[PDB]
Amino acid sequence: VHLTPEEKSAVTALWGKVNVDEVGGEALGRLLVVYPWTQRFFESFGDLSTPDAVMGNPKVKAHGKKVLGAFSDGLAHLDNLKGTFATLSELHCDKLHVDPENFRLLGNVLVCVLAHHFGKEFTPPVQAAYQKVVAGVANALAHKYH
Amino acid sequence: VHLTPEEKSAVTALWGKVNVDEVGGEALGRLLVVYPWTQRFFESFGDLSTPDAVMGNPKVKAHGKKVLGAFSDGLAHLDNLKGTFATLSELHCDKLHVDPENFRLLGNVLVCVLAHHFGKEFTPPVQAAYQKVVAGVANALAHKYH
Amino acid sequence: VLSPADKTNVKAAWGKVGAHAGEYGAEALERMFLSFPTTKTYFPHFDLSHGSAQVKGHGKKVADALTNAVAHVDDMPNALSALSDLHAHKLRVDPVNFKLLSHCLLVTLAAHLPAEFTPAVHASLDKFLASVSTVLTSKYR
Amino acid sequence: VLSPADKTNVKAAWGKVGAHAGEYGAEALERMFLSFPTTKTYFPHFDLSHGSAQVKGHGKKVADALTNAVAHVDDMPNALSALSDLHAHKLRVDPVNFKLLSHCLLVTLAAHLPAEFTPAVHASLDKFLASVSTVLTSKYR
Ligand code: HEM
Ligand code: HEM
Ligand code: HEM
Ligand code: HEM
Repeated sequence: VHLTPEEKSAVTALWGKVNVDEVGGEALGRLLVVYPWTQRFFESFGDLSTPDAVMGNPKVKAHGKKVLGAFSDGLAHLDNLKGTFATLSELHCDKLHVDPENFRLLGNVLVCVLAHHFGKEFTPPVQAAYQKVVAGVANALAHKYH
Repeated sequence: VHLTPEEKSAVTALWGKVNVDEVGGEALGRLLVVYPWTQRFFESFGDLSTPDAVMGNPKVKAHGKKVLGAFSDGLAHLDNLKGTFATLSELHCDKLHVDPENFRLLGNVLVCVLAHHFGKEFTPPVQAAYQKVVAGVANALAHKYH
Repeated sequence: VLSPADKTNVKAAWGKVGAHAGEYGAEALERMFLSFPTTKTYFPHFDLSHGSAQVKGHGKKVADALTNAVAHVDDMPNALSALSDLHAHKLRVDPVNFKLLSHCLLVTLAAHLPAEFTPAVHASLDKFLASVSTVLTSKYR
Repeated sequence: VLSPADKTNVKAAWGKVGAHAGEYGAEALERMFLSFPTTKTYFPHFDLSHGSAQVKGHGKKVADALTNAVAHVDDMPNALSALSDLHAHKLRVDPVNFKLLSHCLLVTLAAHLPAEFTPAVHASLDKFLASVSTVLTSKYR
C-alpha cells in the first residue's frame, strides 16, 4: 500500500481510540449475519442460526477481538503487510480454505463498524485511508494462494 | 506467483505455439463482446455493435496484439511482475481509470481463448498454471491503485 | 429474497432517514469519489470538490430514486426501468461500481443512524441495495 | 436477461454437447479442483483424483441439472429450487465458487467444441451460467 503521512496519521489516531471489545465482536458477528455462507467456517462456535444467536455468541465475541489484534499488527507494519501476515495467510489458505474474496468482505464490514462506532468522526478522507489499509491486509492474506 | 517446475515448463511449452497476431485480438474482442461495459473504454474504435463487428474490427485486432505483447513480457519476468507492469499499472489507473476487476476478467477470457485454440492440449494442470499466471498479472496491474 | 422481514427493515430505516435523504445521498457520493477515484470519470463536467452544489444536487436525485425503490419494493424492475436504461445502455457503468456505491451508502447510514443500524437492519439494507444494483445492471445480463 | 437470442445459442450449444454432457461436467469439476484448490473442501468424502469415478458420477449429475435448466430456461427458479436449497442452506457453498465452476465449464466447452464456441455463443453461455448461479445462491439474497 501507498499511504501519505497524513493518511498514516489519521489511520493511527483513530485506531488508538477503538474499543476492541465493542468493535471486534460487531465486525465478526456482522460478517456472519450479512454473508451467511461464512458461518460454514465457524460451525465449531456453536449456534449461529439467527442474528441474535450470532451476536450473543461469546466465541464470536472473543474471536472478534483476536481478529482485531491482527489488524493492529498490520497497522504497526504498514510497509510490510506481506511479511506481517504470512503465517495467518498460511492458516487461512492451507488449513482453512477460505476464499480470498471473504477477506475483502470482512474489511468492508470492518469499515461500516468503524463508521457505526465513530459516527461523524469517520470522515470521507479517513474512510478513504482505511479502504487502502483493508485492501492491503486482504491482499497480504491472499499471498499463499498464489 | 509460485509455479512448480512442471508448471513453468508446461507454460513455456504452450506459449511457444501461440499465434501472436490472432490470440490478443481474440481475447480483447471476446472481452468486449461478453462484458459490454468494457466497450466504454474503446468508444472511438469504430463499430462495436455486433460480435462480428467487434471481432473483425481492425483497431481491436491491432490493440489485442499489444496487449498480448505485454503478457509475453510478464511470462518472461514471473519473478518481477510488479516491476514489469509498473508503468502499465499507472497508465490503467491514472489515465484510463479502469477498475482492476476487469484485469481479472480479461485474464479469464484469455484462458478460454488458449483452450479454444489448443483443445485437448490445454489440459487441467496446464490451465491451472495459466490461472496462476493471469492472476499474477492482474495483481501486478492493480498495484498502483492503492 | 427480499423477505417481508427485510421489507419491513428497509422501510423503517429509510423512514428514519426521512428528510436527510439528499444530504445522505451526497455524502455517499463524496465517500465513493474519494475512496474509489476510478468512479470520478463518470462525472467529467461536475465540480467534485467537497461541498460542491452539483454533488449535493445529484445526491438528492439518487436519494429520490432510492425513496422510490423503497416505495416500489415489490415491483422495482418496473419502477427503475428508465434508470437501468440510463446506466447500462447509455452510460455503460461498470457493474462493480454499484457495489462500491452500495458500500458507501451503508457506511453513511451507519455513521448517521447508529441506533437503527443493527445487524439485522444492516443485512436487510445490503440485500435491498444488491437488488437495486441488479435491476440497474440488468441490460448486461 | 435471457433474452430471446440468448436461448438458442444456449439451446443450440447445449445441443451439440448432447451425449457428452456428463464427461464435460466431470472435466469442468476436475478443472475447478486443480485451478481453485479451495473448492475441494466441499468434497471431503470424494476421491478427487484424475479419472476419479465419483467425479465422473458427479459430473453427470451436474450436467443433467444443466440440461434440465436449458430445457426450462424460462422457469429456472422452480426447476432448480431443490438444488438451491441444497447449495445454500445445507452446504453453504460460497457464492464465488459458482463463478469458478462457470468459468471452468466455459473452458471445457471451448476446448471440446471449437467450432461452436463462437464469441456470440460464449456470451450467451456466460449469461446462462450466471443466471443458473444466481438461482442457486438466491437463498442468501
Ligand atoms: C482479512 C481479515 C482476517 C483477519 C485479520 C483474520 C485473522 C485471524 C486470526 C488472528 C485468527 C486466529 C489465528 C490463531 O489463533 O492462530 C483467525 C482464525 C480463523 N479465521 Fe480469520 N481472519 C480474517 C478473515 C477471515 C475470514 C473472512 C474467515 C472466514 C470467512 C476466517 C475464518 C477463520 C477461522 C475459521 C479461523 C479459526 C477459528 C477457530 O477454529 O478457532 N478468517 N483469523
Ligand atoms: C492483463 C490485462 C491488460 C493488459 C496486459 C493491458 C495492456 C495494455 C497495453 C500494453 C496498452 C498500451 C500501452 C501503450 O502501448 O501505450 C494498453 C492500453 C489500453 N488499455 Fe489495457 N491492458 C489490460 C487490461 C485492460 C482492460 C481490462 C481494459 C478496459 C476494459 C483496458 C483498457 C485500455 C485502454 C482504453 C487503453 C488505451 C487505448 C487507446 O489506445 O486509446 N486495458 N493496455
Ligand atoms: C444505487 C445506485 C444508483 C442509483 C439509484 C442512481 C440513480 C441515478 C439517477 C436518479 C440519476 C439521474 C437520472 C436523470 O437525471 O436523468 C443518475 C444519473 C447518473 N448516474 Fe446514477 N445511480 C446509481 C448508481 C450509479 C453509479 C455506481 C454510477 C457510476 C459510478 C452512476 C453514474 C451516474 C451518472 C454518470 C449519471 C448521469 C449524471 C450526469 O451526467 O449528469 N450512478 N443516477
Ligand atoms: C452450475 C452450478 C451447479 C450445479 C448445476 C450443481 C448441481 C448439483 C447436483 C445436481 C447435485 C447432486 C444433488 C443430489 O444428488 O441430490 C449437487 C451436489 C453438490 N454440489 Fe453442486 N452444483 C453446482 C455448483 C456447485 C459448486 C460451485 C460447488 C462447490 C464448489 C458444489 C458443491 C456440491 C456438493 C458438495 C454437493 C453434494 C455432493 C455429494 O453428494 O456429496 N456445487 N450439485
